[PDB]
Amino acid sequence: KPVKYTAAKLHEKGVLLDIDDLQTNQFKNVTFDIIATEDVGIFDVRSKFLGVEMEKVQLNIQDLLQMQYEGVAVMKMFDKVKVNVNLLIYLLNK
Repeated sequence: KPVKYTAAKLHEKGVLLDIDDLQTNQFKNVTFDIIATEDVGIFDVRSKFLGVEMEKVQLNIQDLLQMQYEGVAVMKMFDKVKVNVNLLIYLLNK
């Protein structure tokens, strides 16, 4: 089943840098569900707010590794959600 993380936990870990327009003390109210897809190497990440799904993104491990090799440290995984590439790779793969 999905693995779930709050934005607060990801922020503590360094995976998450910030969420635009959301006060930091409200990060507990955002959760990210990480789901393996049928294609091994593609991950389905869902962004929830107060349990409501707001956005969904598919991430390809080869693309993330390419970013890493090219020195891209951070990325907007969702329109308002900034994440660290290296730590995201580890989160998806640990």
